[PDB]
Amino acid sequence: KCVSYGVSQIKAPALHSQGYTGSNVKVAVIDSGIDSSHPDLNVAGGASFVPSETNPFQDNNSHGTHVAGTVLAVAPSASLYAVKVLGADGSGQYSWIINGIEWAIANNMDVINMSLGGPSGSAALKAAVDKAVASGVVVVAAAGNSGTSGSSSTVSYPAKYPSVIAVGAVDSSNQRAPFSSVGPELDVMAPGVSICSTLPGNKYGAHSGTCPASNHVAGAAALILSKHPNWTNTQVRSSLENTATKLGDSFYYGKGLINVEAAAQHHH
Ligand code: NA
Ligand code: NA
Repeated sequence: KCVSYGVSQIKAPALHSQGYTGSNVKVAVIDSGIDSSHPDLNVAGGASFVPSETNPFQDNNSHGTHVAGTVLAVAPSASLYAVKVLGADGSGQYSWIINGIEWAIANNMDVINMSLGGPSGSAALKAAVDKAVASGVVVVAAAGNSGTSGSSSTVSYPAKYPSVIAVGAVDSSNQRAPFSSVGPELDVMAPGVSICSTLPGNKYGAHSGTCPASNHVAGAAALILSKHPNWTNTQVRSSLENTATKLGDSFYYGKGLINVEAAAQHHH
C-alpha cells in the first residue's frame, strides 16, 4: 500500500491547517483524462479533444488519474477539470493539446497542469501556452524524463517555453532523480520519486517522473491562489520560484524544492 510523502515535503499540510486546500481554484489536468469514478477523485468538469476517446472522465492510460490524485492530495478542495488531449497510449496531436489549452483558457482555469511533453514543440503549442499565461493561467509542466545530455538542456516542451513553469523531480531526500531533465529552463523541483496516487478502478500506485513533481506544483499553485485569489499567475510563479528551498545548481534543480508554505506567505 504505497505511502505518500511528497505532500508534507512541499509543506502543503501547513496551508491545510490554516484552511487553504485550493477551494474555488480551477485546475485543468491536460492529460489522458481522469477516472472520476475513483471515490477519492472529485472532478468538477471536463472536455475530451481525442476524436476516438470521447469521455474525458475515462482515463484508459491511467496517467491523468495519477495526476488528479496528487493535485487533490496537495489541493483537496481544488475544482479539478479532466482535459483529455492524450489517448490510451498516452500520446496525442498538438492540435488536441492546443484545443485543451484553448479550452482551459476559455473556461477560466487558474492552473493548467500538462504532465505531458516531448523533444520538440510547435509555434501553435508555444502560442497556446503563451496565450494561456497572457490570460492569467498558471501553466505548469514536467521538465521531462531525459536525464542529462552534457551541457545541453534536456527540458521537454511545453516546459521548455519561458511562459511554462518547468518542474524537475527530487526524491524524499531532495536528491535530483537521475531521470529529471536539466537545462536553464528548469524553474523548481517537487516530489517525483515513487509518488503514490490514484489509478483507474479505485486503485493506487507509486509512479516516478517529472509529472508527479509537476502535479505538486499545480497543487501548490492551487493552495497559493486559495490564500491569494487576486495574485496573478506571475505572483504565484514568483512566490513558488523565489521561496523555493535552494537544493543544487540551477541547471539540475532550478531554484530548488517548492515550499508552498513559504510561497503562500511571500511579500512581493
Ligand atoms: Na469520484
Ligand atoms: Na519553462
